[PDB]
Amino acid sequence: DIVLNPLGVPSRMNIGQILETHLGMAAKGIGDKINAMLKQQQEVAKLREF
Amino acid sequence: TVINRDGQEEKQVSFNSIYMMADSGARGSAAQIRQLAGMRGLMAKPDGSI
Amino acid sequence: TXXFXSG
Repeated sequence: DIVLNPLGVPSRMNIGQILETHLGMAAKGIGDKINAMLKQQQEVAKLREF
Repeated sequence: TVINRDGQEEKQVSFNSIYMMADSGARGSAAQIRQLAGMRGLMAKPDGSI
Repeated sequence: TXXFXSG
């Protein structure tokens, strides 16, 4: 969706946006994974997983 | 360390982004770089004493 | 710390 320049990071020294991004990557996946489970053969087993 | 044709290990400057930006003069200062890598340092008190 | 002994 967005392309941010990395040169804005090192001088400003605001690391958090990166971590937010990393976790945000992780989160982007897990919900998506859940979505897949939701798509087909949805069962409480998915709940076991969650 | 990167592999040389003969098979020997050569020592390159590295293309690490913090390092690359710093060395290129694109963005960053050594003092700032150490802020994410090396221990921060001493703070000033408000009186100016350390 | 950074700038101003802060940073």
